[PDB]
Amino acid sequence: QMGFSSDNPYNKRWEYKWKHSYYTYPRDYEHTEVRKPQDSKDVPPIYFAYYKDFVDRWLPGMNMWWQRRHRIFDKFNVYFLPGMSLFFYQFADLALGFKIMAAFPLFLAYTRIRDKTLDPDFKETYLRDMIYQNPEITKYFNEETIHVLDYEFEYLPGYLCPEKFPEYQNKTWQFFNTDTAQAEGFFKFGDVESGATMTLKFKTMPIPGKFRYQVGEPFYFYDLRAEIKCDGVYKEVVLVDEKESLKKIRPFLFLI
Amino acid sequence: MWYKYFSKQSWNLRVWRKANLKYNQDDFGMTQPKYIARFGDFRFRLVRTEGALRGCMFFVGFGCFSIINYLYGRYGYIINESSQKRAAQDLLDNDMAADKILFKNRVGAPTRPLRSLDDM
Amino acid sequence: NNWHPKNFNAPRPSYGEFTMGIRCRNDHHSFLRYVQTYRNMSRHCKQYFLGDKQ
Amino acid sequence: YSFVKSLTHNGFHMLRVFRHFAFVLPATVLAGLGLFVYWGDDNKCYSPDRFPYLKKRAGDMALPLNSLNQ
Amino acid sequence: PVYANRDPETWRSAQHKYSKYISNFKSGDGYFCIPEYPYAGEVECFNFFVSDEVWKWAQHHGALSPKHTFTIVNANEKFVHYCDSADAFIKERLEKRGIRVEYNTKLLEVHQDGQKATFINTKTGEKSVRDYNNLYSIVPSKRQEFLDKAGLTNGNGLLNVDHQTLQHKKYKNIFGLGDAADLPTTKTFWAGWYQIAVVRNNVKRNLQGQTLNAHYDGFSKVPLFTGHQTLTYVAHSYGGVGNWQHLKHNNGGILAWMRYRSWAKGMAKKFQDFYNGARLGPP
Ligand SMILES: CCCCCCCCCCCCCCCCCC(=O)OC[C@H](COP(=O)([O-])OCC(O)COP(=O)([O-])OC[C@@H](COC(=O)CCCCCCCCCCCCCCCCC)OC(=O)CCCCCCCCCCCCCCCCC)OC(=O)CCCCCCCCCCCCCCCCC
Ligand SMILES: CCCCCCCCCCCCCCCCCC(=O)OC[C@H](COP(=O)([O-])OCC(O)COP(=O)([O-])OC[C@@H](COC(=O)CCCCCCCCCCCCCCCCC)OC(=O)CCCCCCCCCCCCCCCCC)OC(=O)CCCCCCCCCCCCCCCCC
Ligand SMILES: CCCCCCCCCCCCCCCCCC(=O)OC[C@H](COP(=O)([O-])OCC(O)COP(=O)([O-])OC[C@@H](COC(=O)CCCCCCCCCCCCCCCCC)OC(=O)CCCCCCCCCCCCCCCCC)OC(=O)CCCCCCCCCCCCCCCCC
Ligand SMILES: CCCCCCCCCCCCCCCCCC(=O)OC[C@H](COP(=O)([O-])OCC[N+](C)(C)C)OC(=O)CCCCCCCCCCCCCCCCC
Ligand SMILES: CCCCCCCCCCCCCCCCCC(=O)OC[C@H](COP(=O)([O-])OCC[N+](C)(C)C)OC(=O)CCCCCCCCCCCCCCCCC
Ligand SMILES: NC(=O)c1ccc[n+]([C@@H]2O[C@H](COP(=O)([O-])OP(=O)(O)OC[C@H]3O[C@@H](n4cnc5c(N)ncnc54)[C@H](O)[C@@H]3O)[C@@H](O)[C@H]2O)c1
Ligand SMILES: Nc1ncnc2c1ncn2[C@@H]1O[C@H](COP(=O)(O)OP(=O)(O)OP(=O)(O)O)[C@@H](O)[C@H]1O
Ligand SMILES: [Mg+2]
Repeated sequence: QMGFSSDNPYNKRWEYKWKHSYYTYPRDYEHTEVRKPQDSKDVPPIYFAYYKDFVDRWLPGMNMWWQRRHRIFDKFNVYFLPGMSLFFYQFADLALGFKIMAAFPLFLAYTRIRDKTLDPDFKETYLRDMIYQNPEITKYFNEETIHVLDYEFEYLPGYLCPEKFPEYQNKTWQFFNTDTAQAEGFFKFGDVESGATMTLKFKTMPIPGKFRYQVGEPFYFYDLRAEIKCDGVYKEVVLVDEKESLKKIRPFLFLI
Repeated sequence: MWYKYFSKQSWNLRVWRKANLKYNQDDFGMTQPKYIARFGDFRFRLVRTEGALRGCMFFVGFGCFSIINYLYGRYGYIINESSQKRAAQDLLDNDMAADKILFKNRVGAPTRPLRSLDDM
Repeated sequence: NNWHPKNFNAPRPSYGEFTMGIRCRNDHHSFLRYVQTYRNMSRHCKQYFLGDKQ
Repeated sequence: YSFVKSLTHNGFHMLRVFRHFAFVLPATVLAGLGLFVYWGDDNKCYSPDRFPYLKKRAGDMALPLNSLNQ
Repeated sequence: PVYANRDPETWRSAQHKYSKYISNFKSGDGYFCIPEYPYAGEVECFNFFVSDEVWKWAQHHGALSPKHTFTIVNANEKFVHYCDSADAFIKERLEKRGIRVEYNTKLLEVHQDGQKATFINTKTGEKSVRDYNNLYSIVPSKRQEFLDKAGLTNGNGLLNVDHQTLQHKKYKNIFGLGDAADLPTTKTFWAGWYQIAVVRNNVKRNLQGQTLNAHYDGFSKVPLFTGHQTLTYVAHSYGGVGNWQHLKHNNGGILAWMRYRSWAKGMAKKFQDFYNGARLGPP
């Protein structure tokens, strides 16, 4: 689910990505059809630009934090960081260094909340490069004739099954993380040239790569499946199988 | 067909949280030495990068330096009050020793400090 | 040449292995923004045409 | 362009090294509304407590600078 | 993820893959393979104690997956052949740490495609195929055939010389030292410090026809890294008896930490003088 969503009807999966050069916001939301001059309100009311920024930038940003509020309720953000800030706040009048040591855990908490509440964004150009290399998909789909019917991608709540992923039964990791940082979704595609449709289901997880501490890829498709439907032919293509992928690589277990 | 007009030459970086993931931190930076101990390993494990760690220690350092400057202001005589009383009487003992052996002219000025080695 | 005037701070390449972080505003969203801007400018202007087909 | 909107680096402005000058011209224009309301010395203070008021009441005549005290 | 004991000569100065054996062990099956004795670098290349301490840290904060396997595949029956005091200490410490060991098994083939490692139990002649994700193997040695065609080696393929004077049994004008010599001691470098003093002496005596008064007592000293920043010294005579340094400060501490820094930070700069001639052996 897209966390940043306004009353604008068009391009829901691009609303957070597109950076408009508008000085202020348009008078009306993008019209879905030709309207009458009396449908819209001439000379919008006073303080309209301030109202639009609150309902198109502020409010959907808070709805994003509220939608994914379960990813920030860890003992580190809830107890440790505010508890540390209160310890130094009692000596805020003694010196300046206590004010900084009492505000830093607050800024650190905001940064963890800011990054964890964003929409999960995978490298989509890697994905389309992967499906266009498969011969069974390029038989019915092409970049010049494909269109998106539905898109869904959201983090998975809580810790997963403690047999498929024993990594998350770590008390040190659970102190900082309440979720698994893995995401799951699908892609409803259609081809206007061949008339075929497919549901591209995928599961992602962060993996380590080539280095000791840095994550290699935060959204690695460890399961990638395509249920292609045609006129009278139903094909099932398996690009990445999880039984073969989970034996080679394991999740990353973000901290902080 | 936006991907048709996508330029793959932007794949030179993998930007995520304002950090390039294809950064050889095993050969450059504070994370290059592999002889780091348990504390330094767990510290780099939390931040995953040296650029983020150094940025936070920049502000925590100002707080720690300003705090220890206060504790040495309020406190300090617990450890340094003896070396001040020692130098207090020492500052008076050599002053009195100077008046005993020093040439004073008709006005109270030691105009011959280089008369002998003990005078200097 | 009115497309790339010569200045001192010229564009220079970046290397993955050697780059820690970067602050860049360029993306690949201009094509779809070009299509939507046309649909918006076309439709929002026809609101005040009163159905004049010509 | 707003100084506030450029702080998040998510709308139209990534690097703006002079963003702290964005509201100087608007604030200067809004201050121009009182250009004529506050014109001269008398409109910026209580003039009877200032020296020039005394010279006017004396027939536009020069007075010693300590006339407000005696 | 296949690592070895020495670097290939095709690597440039910017290749540091050797140092990623312990770092890049996020998960999978890990194997430390010891070839069939005689092999070069018996104790000086035993890094399963430093990796265990670092991999213990990785299991604490989740860097190393909880389902990982590490075992020591030893082709021989014992780790230190000519010093049973140190060999008993290693197996005693490996059990205390929790490391699993498989004896009489040697690495035979490495499949780079599917990361398959072919092991064979030389005791029963039974081979198996195992998936690996982090493979370390000490490079195996090979007896040179010309030393057998000339009738100088015996049995395993080492030089058959006197244990005292380092002179060959026959052909008294021929000597031998280092690793090629068959001496009941650990083939270390400090052992070679006391073998060159005997060779340069006895050779000097045969050039003048005099007798051989230089005897080699079988001394050999090699550090055994017991931790990430601590070590103990494996020093022993010909009869496997150790000196005052043998297996001392073996459980870590300040004494073990100081001796580690002297060998890690202050020993590589000494091999420049060894080759030039500025600094001689220990005595
Ligand atoms: C006259 C008119 C005007 C009046 C104005 C004044 C009135 C204002 C009223 C304000 C109060 C109402 C607002 C909040 C209502 C929320 C009620 C609610 O039900 O929410 C539950 C709701 C749970 O939703 P859910 O998913 O449906 O729940 C499902 C399950 O139950 C989930 O299960 P779970 O197991 O996952 O549990 C999740 C839950 C877990 O909840 C908990 O377990 C409670 C933990 C609270 C910890 C607070 C103390 C932290 C330190 C303790 C350390 C102790 C150990 C160390 C001791 C060392 C001592 C030095 O997480 C939380 O909700 C906690 C979120 C953060 C709270 C802590 C914020 C710390 C602020 C510190 C400063 C406090 C200043 C107070 C003012 C006093 C001075 C003026 O959570 C939220 O909605 C979160 C809302 C957003 C967070 C609000 C917190 C304040 C944020 C503002 C930032 C600035 C703070 C102040 C700084 C000022 C100085 C700089
Ligand atoms: C003294 C006056 C105090 C006045 C008040 C001050 C205020 C005190 C309150 C606040 C405390 C300070 C807060 C600092 C933290 C601030 C936050 C921060 O910056 O980040 C953490 C920050 C991290 O530091 P770092 O730079 O990242 O560490 C370096 C590497 O990154 C780390 O790399 P690594 O982790 O990979 O490996 C580390 C290490 C491996 O380290 C370890 O693994 C050891 C860990 C063992 C842990 C054991 C845990 C045991 C648990 C407790 C015991 C168990 C229970 C016992 C039960 C008993 C029952 C009763 O490996 C090494 O090879 C070490 C290098 C060689 C040693 C260098 C030592 C220099 C000492 C020079 C002074 C010598 C004086 C000797 C005198 C002795 C007698 C007094 O921690 C510190 O800053 C520590 C404070 C250092 C301050 C330096 C400025 C002062 C210079 C030293 C004093 C010189 C003498 C002055 C007096 C001379 C006349 C007497
Ligand atoms: C009860 C009644 C009913 C209540 C309910 C109904 C009411 C609900 C709300 C209704 C609407 C309210 C409007 C605001 C909310 C709108 C929400 C929104 O999204 O808007 C976004 C909206 C969208 O942007 P836009 O439409 O494109 O353009 C907006 C503007 O055209 C221009 O945009 P801009 O971004 O270009 O403007 C920038 C400007 C905006 O103007 C300001 O906000 C003035 C800021 C001046 C204060 C800066 C403080 C700095 C930090 C101080 C920290 C300590 C503070 C202690 C204070 C103690 C006080 C004695 O700020 C600056 O110029 C920043 C640079 C300042 C120069 C450098 C100063 C810092 C360096 C010097 C440091 C010196 C100390 C160093 C050492 C320190 C010791 C360590 O942007 C806005 O922010 C709108 C605000 C415009 C003013 C509205 C006023 C309406 C009239 C209401 C009465 C006045 C209320 C405000 C008074 C504030 C106190 C002065
Ligand atoms: C302790 C008591 C409360 C303390 C006072 C708290 C005051 C908080 C509000 C003032 C500070 C706001 C910062 C202004 C600068 C950033 C502007 C901004 O928010 O952009 C949104 C940004 C918008 O994202 P953006 O700026 O990156 O751009 C979006 C991207 N495009 C343009 C492409 C669409 O979103 C966020 O930053 C995340 C949400 C932040 C939430 C802001 C604070 C909300 C606090 C709610 C308090 C409710 C209770 C109080 C009121 C109750 C009723 C009386
Ligand atoms: C009594 C006074 C002290 C009050 C407490 C300290 C508050 C900080 C001091 C007040 C500053 C107000 C003036 C400046 C306003 C900000 C200006 C600015 O640049 O902001 C833009 C920023 C934009 O940040 P950004 O990350 O989105 O984008 C910036 C990216 N760069 C840096 C590259 C440009 O938005 C902010 O508001 C950041 C400041 C947030 C401070 C919030 C402190 C509290 C954190 C939440 C509470 C957490 C409690 C625990 C939660 C538990 C889990 C739910
Ligand atoms: N861990 C290892 O793999 C390893 C390898 C070599 C040396 N070392 C250490 O160094 C110590 C002494 O090393 P070393 O000198 O006994 O072995 P060495 O391999 O280092 O020396 C052999 C020298 O003879 C040469 N050589 C081999 N075959 C030759 C042939 N047919 N013809 C001419 N030259 C030939 C080699 O080029 C080499 O210069 C060892 O005790 C050990 O501690 C370790
Ligand atoms: N090669 C690059 N060089 C410079 N800046 C970059 C580069 N790649 C990304 N950036 C910046 O980092 C941001 C994030 O890049 P990112 O790949 O996540 O965007 P994206 O729209 O999600 O791509 P995709 O559609 O493939 O998922 C970008 O908006 C850009 O500003
Ligand atoms: Mg993306």
